Amino acid sequence: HLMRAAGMIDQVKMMLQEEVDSIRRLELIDDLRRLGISCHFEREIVEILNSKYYTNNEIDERDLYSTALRFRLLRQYDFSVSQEVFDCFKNAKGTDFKPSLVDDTRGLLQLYEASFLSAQGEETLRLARDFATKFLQKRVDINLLSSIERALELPTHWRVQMPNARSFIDAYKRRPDMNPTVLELAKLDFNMVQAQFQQELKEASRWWNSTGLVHELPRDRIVECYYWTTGVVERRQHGYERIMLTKINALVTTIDDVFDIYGTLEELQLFTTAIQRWDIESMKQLPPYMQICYLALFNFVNEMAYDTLRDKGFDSTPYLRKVWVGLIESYLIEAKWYYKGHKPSLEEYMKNSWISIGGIPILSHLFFRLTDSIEEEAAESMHKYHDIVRASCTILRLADDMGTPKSVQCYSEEEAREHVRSLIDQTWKMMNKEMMTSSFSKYFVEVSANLARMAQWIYQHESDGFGQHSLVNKMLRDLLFHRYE
Repeated sequence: HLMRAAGMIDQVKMMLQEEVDSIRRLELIDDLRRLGISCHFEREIVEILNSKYYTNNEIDERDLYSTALRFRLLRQYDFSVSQEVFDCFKNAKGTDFKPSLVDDTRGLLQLYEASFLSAQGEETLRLARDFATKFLQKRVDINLLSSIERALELPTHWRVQMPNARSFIDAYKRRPDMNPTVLELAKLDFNMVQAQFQQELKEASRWWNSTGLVHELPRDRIVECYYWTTGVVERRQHGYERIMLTKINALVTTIDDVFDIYGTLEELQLFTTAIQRWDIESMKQLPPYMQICYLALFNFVNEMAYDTLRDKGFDSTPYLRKVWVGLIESYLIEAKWYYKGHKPSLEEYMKNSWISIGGIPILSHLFFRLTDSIEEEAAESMHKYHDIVRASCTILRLADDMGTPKSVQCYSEEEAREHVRSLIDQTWKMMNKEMMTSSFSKYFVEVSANLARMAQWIYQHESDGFGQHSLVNKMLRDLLFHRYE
């Protein structure tokens, strides 16, 4: 019922404006994001945060729960707020958080969640994580217990939106204080977005069929390839971008298989060299299966370049060539390691593996799509590569490896795992720092962060999301094919 939908929204808009409980206001704001329906209210939410929390703050700076929630939501919406809001909760010595906080469970939970919005060098936030994790982990609301276990599994700041919405809706409908309208709108809305995803999916499948690659390269993966996009590209208007990202995923995965499993080193040199030339003459050198892999990629990329030239009067060909030769050349570097018996140090491995994970083509194509006016200085900055890109791809790579030379192997023990986990922590802090200071469009900063988040989603619980009945596959079907009843 679209009539029903339009009504519920205006209602919810009204609660936002009318709620005089400044704590319950933040809660509603947080709930809307997690339920998947914050887009309806984005301008309203920002206005409220700006006029009542960022200024004219209504929150008791002496309350942990409130202070932490305000901190997280403010940083989430790119408002500046210092880590010092937490000084008030630390011990006499200032060295750690007051022991008396262990009794404030919901307060500890929000402190934990808030700590992940940290940039580098925010010691007070590091103290918060350690303290709050320590006193949430094992301990004497059925709904609170539930929130906690999920947070320790994956902090909200690391969670994608749509692919997580169902589990939140499920939890939110079990909360005594939940709002029937908000719920109804969450479910109806879920189902409407699911319908949109299904069309996009059908169009991606049509494109995949048209390549004929399944017949030339003995199979359909394209649901998986699509599923990634529901998390990387959060905004609803961006249906074209999700379909596009599906193509990229499919082309990257296909080519990765060629380098990792099918092609001889000689063929690999041929392919890589063709990609370097980035022309049609190179078709001469390639064996049949590579001619059609090459030309499928070539035509896709050149079509994206045409669209950008037509729509934005900017020639992106030199940048897209850069990222695709960079990816392919990283493949070949890795392939050559085996033949040379070369065993890279972690430093050497990382230097290559944040490029070989295949996130640069994703971000590059999206940069051009999700930026209104392209300036040369902007394009150059992103293709440097900008630290935000390096950070995104690094978490993507680290998350992938922790799913399975590799990161742990290049380091194996629990200790190599601990080292990787710490690298992921250290990189998210770098990511947050970049998010606070970016000149790139809001949409692009989002996909940069969401690519990283989706990798952590797909490979959650340090497992391989697509290894039959993965608990991600189940989620995949629940998001794409099963209506929310």
